[PDB]
Amino acid sequence: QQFLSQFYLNDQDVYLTSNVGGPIQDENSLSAGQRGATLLQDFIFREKIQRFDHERVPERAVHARGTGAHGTFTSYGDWSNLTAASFLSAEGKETPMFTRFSTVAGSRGSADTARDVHGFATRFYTDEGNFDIVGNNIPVFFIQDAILFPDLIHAVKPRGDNQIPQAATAHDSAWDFFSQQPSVLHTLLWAMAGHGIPRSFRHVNGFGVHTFRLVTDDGKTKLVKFHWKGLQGKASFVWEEAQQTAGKNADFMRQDLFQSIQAGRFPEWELGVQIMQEQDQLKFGFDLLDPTKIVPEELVPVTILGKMQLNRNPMNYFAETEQVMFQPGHIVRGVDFTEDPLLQGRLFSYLDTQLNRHGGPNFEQLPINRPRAPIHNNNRDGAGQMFIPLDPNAYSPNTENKGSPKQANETVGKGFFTAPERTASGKLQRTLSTTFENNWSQPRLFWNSLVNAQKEFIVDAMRFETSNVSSSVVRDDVIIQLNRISDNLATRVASAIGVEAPKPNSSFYHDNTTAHIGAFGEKLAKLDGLKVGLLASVNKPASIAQGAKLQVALSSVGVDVVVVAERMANNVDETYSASDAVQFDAVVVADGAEGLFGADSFTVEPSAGSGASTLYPAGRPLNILLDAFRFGKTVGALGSGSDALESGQISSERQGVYTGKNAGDAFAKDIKSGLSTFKFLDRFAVDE
Amino acid sequence: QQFLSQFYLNDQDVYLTSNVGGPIQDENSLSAGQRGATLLQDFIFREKIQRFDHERVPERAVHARGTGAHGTFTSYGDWSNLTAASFLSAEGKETPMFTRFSTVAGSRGSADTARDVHGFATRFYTDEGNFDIVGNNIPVFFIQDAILFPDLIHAVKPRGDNQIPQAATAHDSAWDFFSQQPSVLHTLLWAMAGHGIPRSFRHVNGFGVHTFRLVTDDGKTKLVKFHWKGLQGKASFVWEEAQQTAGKNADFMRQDLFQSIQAGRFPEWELGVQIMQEQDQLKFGFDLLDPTKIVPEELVPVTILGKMQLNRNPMNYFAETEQVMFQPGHIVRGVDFTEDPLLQGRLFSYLDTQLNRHGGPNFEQLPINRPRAPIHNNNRDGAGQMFIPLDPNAYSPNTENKGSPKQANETVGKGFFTAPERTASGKLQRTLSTTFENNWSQPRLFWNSLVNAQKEFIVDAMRFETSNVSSSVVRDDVIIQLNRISDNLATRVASAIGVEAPKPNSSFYHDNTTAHIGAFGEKLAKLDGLKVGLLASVNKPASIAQGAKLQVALSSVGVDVVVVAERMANNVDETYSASDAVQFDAVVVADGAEGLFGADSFTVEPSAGSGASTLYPAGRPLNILLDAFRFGKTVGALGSGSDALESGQISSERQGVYTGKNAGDAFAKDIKSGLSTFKFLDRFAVDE
Amino acid sequence: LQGKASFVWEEAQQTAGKNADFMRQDLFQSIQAGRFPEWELGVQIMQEQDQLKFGFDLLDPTKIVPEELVPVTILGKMQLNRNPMNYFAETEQVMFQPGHIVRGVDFTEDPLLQGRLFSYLDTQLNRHGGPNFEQLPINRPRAPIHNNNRDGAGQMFIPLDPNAYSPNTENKGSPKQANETVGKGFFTAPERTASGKLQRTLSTTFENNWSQPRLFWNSLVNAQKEFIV
Ligand code: HDD
Ligand code: HDD
Ligand SMILES: *[C@@H]1O[C@H](CO[C@@H]2O[C@H](CO)[C@@H](O)[C@H](O)[C@H]2NC(C)=O)[C@@H](O)[C@H](O)[C@H]1NC(C)=O
Ligand SMILES: *[C@@H]1O[C@H](CO)[C@@H](O)[C@H](O)[C@H]1NC(C)=O
Ligand SMILES: *[C@@H]1O[C@H](CO)[C@@H](O)[C@H](O)[C@H]1NC(C)=O
Ligand SMILES: *[C@@H]1O[C@H](CO)[C@@H](O)[C@H](O)[C@H]1NC(C)=O
Ligand SMILES: *[C@@H]1O[C@H](CO)[C@@H](O)[C@H](O)[C@H]1NC(C)=O
Ligand SMILES: *[C@@H]1O[C@H](CO)[C@@H](O)[C@H](O)[C@H]1NC(C)=O
Ligand SMILES: *[C@@H]1O[C@H](CO)[C@@H](O)[C@H](O)[C@H]1NC(C)=O
Ligand SMILES: [Ca+2]
Ligand SMILES: [Ca+2]
Ligand SMILES: [Ca+2]
Ligand SMILES: [Ca+2]
Ligand SMILES: [Ca+2]
Ligand SMILES: [Ca+2]
Ligand SMILES: [Ca+2]
Ligand SMILES: [O]
Ligand SMILES: [O]
Repeated sequence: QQFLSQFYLNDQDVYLTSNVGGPIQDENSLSAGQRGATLLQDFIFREKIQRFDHERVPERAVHARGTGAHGTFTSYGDWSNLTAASFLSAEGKETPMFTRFSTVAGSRGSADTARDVHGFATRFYTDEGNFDIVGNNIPVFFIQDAILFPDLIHAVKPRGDNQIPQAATAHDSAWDFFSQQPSVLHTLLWAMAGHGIPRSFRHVNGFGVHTFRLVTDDGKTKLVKFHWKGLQGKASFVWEEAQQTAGKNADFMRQDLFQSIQAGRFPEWELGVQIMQEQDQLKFGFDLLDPTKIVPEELVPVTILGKMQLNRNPMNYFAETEQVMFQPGHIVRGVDFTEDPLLQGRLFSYLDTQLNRHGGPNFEQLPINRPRAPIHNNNRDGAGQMFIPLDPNAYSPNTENKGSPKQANETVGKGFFTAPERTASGKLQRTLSTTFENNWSQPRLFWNSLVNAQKEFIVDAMRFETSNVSSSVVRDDVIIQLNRISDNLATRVASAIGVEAPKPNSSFYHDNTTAHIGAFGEKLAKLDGLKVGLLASVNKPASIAQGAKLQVALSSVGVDVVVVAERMANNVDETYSASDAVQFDAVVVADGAEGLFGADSFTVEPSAGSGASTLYPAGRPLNILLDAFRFGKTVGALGSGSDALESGQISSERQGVYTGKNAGDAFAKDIKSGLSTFKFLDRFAVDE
Repeated sequence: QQFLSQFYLNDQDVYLTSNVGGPIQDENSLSAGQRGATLLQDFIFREKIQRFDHERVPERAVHARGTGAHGTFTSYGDWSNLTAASFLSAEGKETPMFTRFSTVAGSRGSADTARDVHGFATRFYTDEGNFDIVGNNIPVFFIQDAILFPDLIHAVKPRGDNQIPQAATAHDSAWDFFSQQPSVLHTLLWAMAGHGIPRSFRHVNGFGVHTFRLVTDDGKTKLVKFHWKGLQGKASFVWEEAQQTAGKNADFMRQDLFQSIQAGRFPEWELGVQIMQEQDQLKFGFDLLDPTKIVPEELVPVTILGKMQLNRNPMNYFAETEQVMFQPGHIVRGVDFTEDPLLQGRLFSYLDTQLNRHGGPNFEQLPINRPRAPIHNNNRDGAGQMFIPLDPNAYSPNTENKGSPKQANETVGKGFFTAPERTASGKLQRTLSTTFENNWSQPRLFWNSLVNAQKEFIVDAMRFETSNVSSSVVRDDVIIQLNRISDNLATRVASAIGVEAPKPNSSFYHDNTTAHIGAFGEKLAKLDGLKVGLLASVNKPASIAQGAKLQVALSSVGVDVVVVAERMANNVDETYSASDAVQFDAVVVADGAEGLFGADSFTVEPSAGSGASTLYPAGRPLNILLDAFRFGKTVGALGSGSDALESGQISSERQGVYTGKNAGDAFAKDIKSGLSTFKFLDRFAVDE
Repeated sequence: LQGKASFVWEEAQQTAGKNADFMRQDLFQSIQAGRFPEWELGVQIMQEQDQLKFGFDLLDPTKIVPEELVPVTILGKMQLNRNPMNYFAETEQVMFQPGHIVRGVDFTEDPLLQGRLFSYLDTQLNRHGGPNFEQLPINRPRAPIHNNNRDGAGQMFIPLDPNAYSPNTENKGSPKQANETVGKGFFTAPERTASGKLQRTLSTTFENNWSQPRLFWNSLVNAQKEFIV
């Protein structure tokens, strides 16, 4: 924090000043008499309002909705026989980082829990330059050439005439594009499985997507896939829960991250690479240059390089998070590109687009973008030039500055260099590689590898989405494409949307799998930051007292208990009015609160004699319990709190429903078991 | 449409071209061989991606989230004895209009149904210049001096460190500001009543807020308040239903307006003025220069001037709606300003801020900002200069261009003029007028004038919001200020939030009222665009058939029937999966569908033997009915469909619950009666 | 078609002091007087196989092709005949690009040309302050525009197609792809190839920096040699 603290403005106990250090007041405009017109000579007014009028900058063209944190990387080894990268040069070597997570399609201010691909962008402030791995939470992307990006994004984003719908693929154009461009199918399945609706940014993995090169000082290369393996564990929602979260808390995932860091529950990921040889580009049966293809870990294991920990929130979101400007072109000696046509064109885009955002060329001079390494070059001027170059002779080769700055390359000065054995051959052409043409086998691989419930979640997502596609031509074209993945998938979706069941096409059908590829099916590794909503009553103080007791039994695993009651009495954390099932990973009815959960509570007429509360909507306590159950959450009840389960027609005989005598260790153990499972999949119907 | 049509690009059945008219292809980057690197000389790639990279412009600093429509104004009179404004010069005189509706705090992707003040910005493209009345759906504003705008907005918008929470006042800073700056209280009560959460942009009124001057050709003035009196009727949600809508359809109100216009259901408002004398500024017990004060209609009635109808959607949202740049400084001869310090400073802000949005000075040259009147002046150059001035001598006074362009003033050329009897007097000063100091009497007026349910809505909003305020000091400060409005209001709110019940402070208490000031309590004037969701089943074809029958009996009042079923069969409009109570103004169970509404349906275990549907979440049909009921909506059932009411513990004896033998006229009449009432207020508990 | 004419240095200096606008004024006045200056467009036509045969590299922008080796074939004539109405709007804002290319012309691997292509698209963002510089009157084409590019500050058009992507069915597959065989599309000369290791190097074919300067020097009348000295 040494570096960024030089730019901090501390406004504790100080007098107000203009931006040029003149002390001022700023609460009344200068007027001609008490009730007079405002004077033009009021510079205090105009400077204040001019700053205000110009606060905004263009949102990012994609990934506009996102959230950042500072952290650190630790290398596990001296990787010099693999890469010349300085940040990987020794066991225990540490490098600062900044990471931003995001959705893709929605604008600023859109819901965190929209269904989408998620950005997972990681900057290493290395001692040999900034290195960015600008990744996502899904290892494959929709399209195979960067020139198609505007097509994909215009189709996914809102209609051009009326700008509907926000942050959603559930409209004709998106599905038109997906069916017209079947390369999209692999990412589409990932996003419509649990990966499109994660519980938090701490409960996803990251991926660089593209094949990159690692290169040693002597020019030897390997091809790699970059991975960020999360140490908390994958966790995802079901769609109806993600929708409800969008309505109750648009900031749900950004808030989770912020709070977890404030609580000292620092999320971690291991940096890994699947290490391959130059000769492996086509040998696996798909092209390593094709960003729609994964390398299954059965074919190439993930070699772990080191660990990222996120551990400090920004001081000012705009200055740090909004203004961070990631680029795949932020590359360092020891890494190089490949001819993946999607990567190739990204390189252009991310340098250009910062001109839009920053409004000029000196965006690398913003504190969050600056390197932690010296800058010496002949670049000059531009709007917003914050440095003062001492060299008046800004050219090479010079004698007037004694030949400095000096050229750095592979042999001197630790320069960047292109892997020296890379070659080009062939006619200059605008063509789609024939090696890129199997759009369906890997989608099928993914589909085969999912637990039954998560197959169902894909079907139900596609049914929801395509039922909102007005065009019969598009609906039919979607089914025809899905059928090339799996006749089962296609048939199951078709039945909701008025499309004839398709005949099988066996061209790409196969039964191979890859392990643990879905969002569902594994227990969490860490329970840190999960929440238990304890539904209590101010009329039974002992019910509220159970919060602290339960908390003592859950603190050692980083789980918080939130006491919910009718009003803010002592030791109450939230009111029923302010609460919703989507706030809580588990919901527990406290002993003595059961009287709030009557089955008639949704519809009883709130006459003056009725006893109906004005402190919350009719039925709210029972709505929270029922929504928690239906969404698949851990549900519990203490003592006579179990009567509330009976009112809700929830049997403790069901999986993920727990009762206990009191809030001690025995019950906490069972709630921990529930939270580790995270979602109880037997509450979802599956096609037969 | 003739004017804007000159800028249309029709892309039906044509070849792709670059932006300089060279035919192109745009689907494959140019590569060095089939699997080669992308070439720099690929200008097609770069022009496409550069346009993409630079698509975004800064969102509006406030009112970022909004929706536009074209329309027309028709004057009802020759108003020349009141104002010289040309658009008001004759009975029948038509002027084109563009109107944008918005929230205030949220960024451009935030939910339509956030609770907020709403913008209501109307441009008249008059034959003597663009005239903009940049208003809101609430007649009073939070603050009394424009210099305070960054304070108000920084407090309401997300926290500076983490940018939480989106589009919400339910956080410490906002309530800190409201309690520290009690001028805020009038608008706060309006926004926490129904006016904060309207059903649609068609179901609100508009207000200019400030007092303005109307001025005749001979310099005579009146003071006025501008009104837009809606002809559909006020209609608003309850908080829980606004939240649910945010989660299910972030575009709900934008969609409503687009659809209503495409249906020919054109919304209308009458422009009106409260006409006052110069000598009335301090006569009524408050200052007409104070924008936190209404003029009750009992004191000065609204004189109706003419009518706005909105009747055409944009062709391209970005080009038209996103780029429209309103300004109160877009004033015409016949109107003038007052010394309201809020208005005074607005004039500076809206000219300045377009520089940010447009990135240069020529924003009035965008098609949507152009006038429909001649432009002739000596302004020159600037980035993005779209015109070519023929006069090379761009100064006055000139002889080299024969004294042209010629000065226009009161007596020649129909120039703008400041009302000539306006004066200034007094010492130059930065002070708050003593006439502005009663922050509490008018909030009490507003409070007194509400039906009991809407008082409860204000209480319940403030309890929800302030329960989210962490600071005890802030909570107490809020209660102190509320208590100066009404001890009842303050006491009712305090009891939810752990603040001691305040003792009365009666300085500003009174019993006066003003009529029909809330959002609740009157029947709707028109039912256009309201929706009845008919919950049917594909397994009972006759249930689906009731849709068309009911539709026939409701078409004449502009109400649509939407048939909901399990899957998209013939005559089904939506699936259950895709549906929610919040989509429908009334919900009706079709005869034959009752089997879907079992009371065990939320929690039944969906095993192979259970017959649980995979086509929708467990309990969805009953959830839609129960939500509709709890939210206050018209609910009904046809035939045996009434069994579903029983399952949901909904009695037909309750108000706004209707049973019918069949889908004929009698039942249609009951549904129209329910829609007219709109919300059944007896379903909400009230304090005692 | 007027003829080469030049100053001596001391005369050019004196002109800078007396009339900074001397050449701009000459052009403006000549056009106002109806004395329209003309140039003939010509090409030295060579074969693909001629890149190195002349003893210097055709990709090297420091080398001329002497007209003794390859004559100038005259294609047509330019006449300049109308001054701007507003200098800022027309002259200051004109934004030239070598990337403004049409079917029937293509690039070569001259490393100076290659990078120019990037620069002239980028730099207009600085000048115009946004992406829609081709919409300025002086930059607009006299030919239809139909594409899926959208938005950006200063968007002067209103696209009617709400489905701005390919491939689409929602707009019936339009705008349609144009290439060598359909729609008169631009196309890269199809026999061009690449070969070799990716590298940052100076071609050895570019290394004679002095023979052509000497050719030029030898070809001057004595006075003009003196003027160089
Ligand atoms: C050629 C266009 C293009 C293509 C094909 C991609 N992107 Fe992209 N992306 C951009 C063009 C772009 C951009 C327009 O340049 C953005 C918007 C803001 C920015 O700085 O770059 C960006 C932002 C952006 C961000 C947000 C960084 C942040 O948090 O500020 C992430 C995580 C990604 N992208 C990730 C990817 C992934 C993993 C891709 C495929 C493997 C991908 N993008 C393809
Ligand atoms: C001195 C600052 C200031 C103050 C006190 C206000 N405004 Fe404002 N307003 C702006 C500064 C501003 C702005 C920053 O200039 C905006 C942002 C975008 C724009 O064009 O103007 C704007 C936008 C804006 C819009 C959106 C117009 C559109 O749809 O594009 C509306 C409807 C209003 N304002 C309405 C009001 C009302 C009724 C006010 C009080 C009576 C008010 N504003 C006070
Ligand atoms: C409005 O404009 C006219 C401008 O008329 C000029 O006035 C001066 C003094 O009479 C005279 O020297 C010019 O020749 C006049 N005519 C023109 C075309 O310039 C003023 O005369 C009015 O007084 C102005 N003021 C008002 C209140 O309209
Ligand atoms: C690199 O390889 C050589 C030969 O295998 C070996 O001696 C050395 O230990 C390796 N270096 C590192 C840092 O592991
Ligand atoms: C690298 O640069 C050095 C120093 O400028 C230069 O002399 C050397 O020849 C270069 N080597 C390579 C690999 O180009
Ligand atoms: C699995 O993949 C291998 C790898 O190509 C392939 O040869 C084999 O046929 C596949 N087996 C199944 C069950 O699809
Ligand atoms: C305006 O006023 C005069 C006098 O009252 C009268 O002659 C005339 O009717 C009025 N004109 C209009 C436009 O109403
Ligand atoms: C209330 O209204 C009455 C009108 O009968 C008026 O005389 C009085 O001044 C008003 N009082 C307040 C406090 O607003
Ligand atoms: C040119 O495009 C046409 C029409 O899209 C396409 O069908 C044809 O195959 C293309 N030919 C070439 C040369 O790529
Ligand atoms: Ca290719
Ligand atoms: Ca159990
Ligand atoms: Ca004042
Ligand atoms: Ca619900
Ligand atoms: Ca009834
Ligand atoms: Ca700019
Ligand atoms: Ca070279
Ligand atoms: O992206
Ligand atoms: O505003």
